[PDB]
Amino acid sequence: TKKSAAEASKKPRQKRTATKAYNVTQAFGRRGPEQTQGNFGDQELIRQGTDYKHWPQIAQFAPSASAFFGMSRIGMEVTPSGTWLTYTGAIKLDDKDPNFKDQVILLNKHIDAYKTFP
Amino acid sequence: TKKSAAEASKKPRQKRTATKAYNVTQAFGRRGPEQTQGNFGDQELIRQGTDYKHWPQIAQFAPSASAFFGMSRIGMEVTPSGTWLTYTGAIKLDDKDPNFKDQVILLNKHIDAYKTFP
Repeated sequence: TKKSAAEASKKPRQKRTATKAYNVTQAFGRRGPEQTQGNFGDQELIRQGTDYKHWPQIAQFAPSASAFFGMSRIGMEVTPSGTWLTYTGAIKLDDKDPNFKDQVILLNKHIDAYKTFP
Repeated sequence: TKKSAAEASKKPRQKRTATKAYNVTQAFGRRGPEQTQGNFGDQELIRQGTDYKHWPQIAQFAPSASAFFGMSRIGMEVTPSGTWLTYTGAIKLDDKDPNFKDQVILLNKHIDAYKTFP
């Protein structure tokens, strides 16, 4: 029953789950500055994906499918590469959560982390 | 065991699941043009949420938590309303899926649908 990395890659990109065996770079591409690239994750999170120590503390901010379509600004664009469903939005952190300060520190660690990789 | 609408509202906004009993407007606010508002869903999808006939065909495009953090451009902004985790990205439709044409029609039905509500 244990899935191979190849089996994990069969999922459409938006449904993939990164792990140590099939990591963020492998599932989602290198981190970088371009619009088409993801910018989130330090070297530890990139190499570990959902096996990362603080994954549950990151995932608490990810939207359910209902919320993704409920909260976001959704669009459609046709380009040479194909037809794309575009999305933007924002998620409010709970500054009454006693973990607020740690959540900010955690998110900041990963945002644009690639800029200081050795 | 059946959850009340009040119980559904206890979830953080990004984790809510809209249904007929706790619908898109109730969970996620009115549709509209502002940056802070969602723009997706016709009257049927708004009133039904995940009970909508074509929900599975919409949800196939929503990201897993790993993909949401892997694919998107993530940021943090502090405003008067609080601290926000910002996100943008795009999801490619599979133009080899025999359902492609129907997926485009479906998404277009819901994008900015509020503009033609009676």
